[PDB]
Amino acid sequence: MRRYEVNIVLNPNLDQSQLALEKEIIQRALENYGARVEKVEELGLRRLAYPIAKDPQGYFLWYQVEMPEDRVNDLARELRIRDNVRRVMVVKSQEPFLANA
Amino acid sequence: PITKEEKQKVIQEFARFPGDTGSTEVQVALLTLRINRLSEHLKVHKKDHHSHRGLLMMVGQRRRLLRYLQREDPERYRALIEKLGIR
Amino acid sequence: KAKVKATLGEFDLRDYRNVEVLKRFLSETGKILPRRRTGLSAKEQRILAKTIKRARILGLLPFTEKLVRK
Amino acid sequence: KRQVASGRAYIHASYNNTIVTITDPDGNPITWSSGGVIGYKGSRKGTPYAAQLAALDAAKKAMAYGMQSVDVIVRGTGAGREQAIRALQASGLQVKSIVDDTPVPHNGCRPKKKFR
RNA sequence: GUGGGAGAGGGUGGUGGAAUUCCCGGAGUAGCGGUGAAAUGCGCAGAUACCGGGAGGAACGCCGAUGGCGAAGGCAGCCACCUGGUCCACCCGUGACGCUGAGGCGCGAAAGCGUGGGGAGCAAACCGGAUUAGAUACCCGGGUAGUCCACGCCCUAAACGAUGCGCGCUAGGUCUCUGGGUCUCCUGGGGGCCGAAGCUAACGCGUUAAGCGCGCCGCCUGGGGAGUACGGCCGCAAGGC
Ligand SMILES: [Mg+2]
Ligand SMILES: [Mg+2]
Ligand SMILES: [Mg+2]
Ligand SMILES: [Mg+2]
Ligand SMILES: [Mg+2]
Ligand SMILES: [Mg+2]
Ligand SMILES: [Mg+2]
Ligand SMILES: [Mg+2]
Ligand SMILES: [Mg+2]
Ligand SMILES: [Mg+2]
Ligand SMILES: [Mg+2]
Ligand SMILES: [Mg+2]
Ligand SMILES: [Mg+2]
Ligand SMILES: [Mg+2]
Ligand SMILES: [Mg+2]
Ligand SMILES: [Mg+2]
Ligand SMILES: [Mg+2]
Ligand SMILES: [Mg+2]
Ligand SMILES: [Mg+2]
Ligand SMILES: [Mg+2]
Ligand SMILES: [Mg+2]
Ligand SMILES: [Mg+2]
Ligand SMILES: [Mg+2]
Ligand SMILES: [Mg+2]
Ligand SMILES: [Mg+2]
Ligand SMILES: [Mg+2]
Ligand SMILES: [Mg+2]
Ligand SMILES: [Mg+2]
Ligand SMILES: [Mg+2]
Ligand SMILES: [Mg+2]
Ligand SMILES: [Mg+2]
Ligand SMILES: [Mg+2]
Ligand SMILES: [Mg+2]
Ligand SMILES: [Mg+2]
Ligand SMILES: [Mg+2]
Ligand SMILES: [Mg+2]
Ligand SMILES: [Mg+2]
Ligand SMILES: [Mg+2]
Ligand SMILES: [Mg+2]
Ligand SMILES: [Mg+2]
Repeated sequence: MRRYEVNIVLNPNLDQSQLALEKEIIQRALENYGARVEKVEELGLRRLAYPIAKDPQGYFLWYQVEMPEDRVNDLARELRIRDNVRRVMVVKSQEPFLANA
Repeated sequence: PITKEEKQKVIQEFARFPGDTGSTEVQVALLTLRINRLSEHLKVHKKDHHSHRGLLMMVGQRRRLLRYLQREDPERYRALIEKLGIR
Repeated sequence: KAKVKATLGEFDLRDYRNVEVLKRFLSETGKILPRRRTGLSAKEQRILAKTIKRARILGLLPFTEKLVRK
Repeated sequence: KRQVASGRAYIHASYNNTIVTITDPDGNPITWSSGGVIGYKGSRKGTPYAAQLAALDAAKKAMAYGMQSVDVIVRGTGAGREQAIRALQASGLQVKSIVDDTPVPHNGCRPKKKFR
């Protein structure tokens, strides 16, 4: 199992009924693919640099997990299925390379 | 790939003695394992030709060590080959 | 002129999510600055370029912008 | 018949012609002119004089709809690309800002033999 | 072996924005385009220019480099999986296991061929307009095979460093990529430039040798005829050795 980082940007128009559903859906997809979650950071409403799906903002999520490597591309396929989910980028974790140290 | 967990498991299995990391039996064992990792990677991915080159170099190196074992001590050569199922 | 690394702190070159610092490395347009203007090293600029492109796909850094002059 | 009084002005400047469009803040055009709308016919359209007269013709057409404030957008390099802007500031239209939005691809389409 | 390292190395799937083209709608008149000038072309069935939305294919701007990887061909968005090569530090292990390499086998830009897809831009042939003494051309408007994908052929090249590979030896200075280090620097492994000795017909090469040596393979022996004829092998063909 290697350690990855998940970036999810979804439609920033959801109420709490839909936001809890979309996110507990994301939890259910991680369970079925065996992702032991290590920590979470939620930024939420953030000004985008260009329109995405005709929408000027995006609701941002970030998960850091440890999961089997073979199942990553299928986990990406499972997250983009939701209409409200717009951006899904999964990156293998790396060391914080410092500059001007 | 090939993690150090699987690596030590092979070296300790084919070491002529504790601490041996470079015996001819150990190199051929290690070579043979990476041979099988690649030959199964090349069953699929038949169009990966640059990886196909690395395989031909490992086979040559594996046969180069076996041809050596044959000349010095042919018994350990048979004990090795029978243990790895080659030729 | 000053260079970007000259006037800055100790920052993570691999963090694609820190837009405030990565905005400094873009020009008036969304273009990536040359090494002459960033004051970075060879290995540093190569890492910056990849982390900038990541922030672009996340909608955080612009692919291109509009110049207001001329 | 619109009474817009503020809007955008796009300058499409090519080496063969310079053409001006005046729109409202939403992008929909109001009037327009070019090097061919004025008397010029051939290569005389891609000249800075034709670029100047074309800019001034659309400006006076926008005076009919009541334009005062103008935002300027420029696309393309060509003779008279600058002469059109200079004609627009002194056209009576108070020029709000000037932006260059010339579309540059990311190396997506194969150009004609001329451009290689 | 152990522990680290950099990378358009490769294969697979996925994915992002810009741009071109086309469709839909809004808005909007009289031309756009193109050239040294023009004309064919397109435009009142409403184009060009502008805004919004949609579809499709192909290629990845800035970073970008006189850079990096690869055995060569060659490899640039980004993400993940599979994966090859290589380099450094430790001086741990085997104990000459090495170098080259006629055959063989595998790879091999582009173009071309087969079957089935795909088809936006470009574009042989070809259809036009010009130029011209003529235009079977450069310039302009269109445009098919093709360029792209899958599977199988084809085996050529200025396939170039016009320099086969491996090793040892023979002043340095400077620029650089990447490691380690007691980190004005030292020490490795690549990529450039000047230049000792020396070599070379000269231009030039010069610790990346074209120098001094050694091992092995390939190949050369006047031009035209001619990479043609015949024969053979291979190929569906074009044609190749
Ligand atoms: Mg979705
Ligand atoms: Mg003209
Ligand atoms: Mg790659
Ligand atoms: Mg690839
Ligand atoms: Mg329409
Ligand atoms: Mg007509
Ligand atoms: Mg008509
Ligand atoms: Mg008609
Ligand atoms: Mg189509
Ligand atoms: Mg460049
Ligand atoms: Mg190299
Ligand atoms: Mg080349
Ligand atoms: Mg690797
Ligand atoms: Mg020792
Ligand atoms: Mg010893
Ligand atoms: Mg001993
Ligand atoms: Mg060899
Ligand atoms: Mg051979
Ligand atoms: Mg070929
Ligand atoms: Mg081809
Ligand atoms: Mg074909
Ligand atoms: Mg064309
Ligand atoms: Mg043509
Ligand atoms: Mg003549
Ligand atoms: Mg004629
Ligand atoms: Mg010669
Ligand atoms: Mg020689
Ligand atoms: Mg250091
Ligand atoms: Mg060197
Ligand atoms: Mg001399
Ligand atoms: Mg000589
Ligand atoms: Mg020299
Ligand atoms: Mg030498
Ligand atoms: Mg010969
Ligand atoms: Mg003769
Ligand atoms: Mg021939
Ligand atoms: Mg004969
Ligand atoms: Mg024959
Ligand atoms: Mg035959
Ligand atoms: Mg021929």
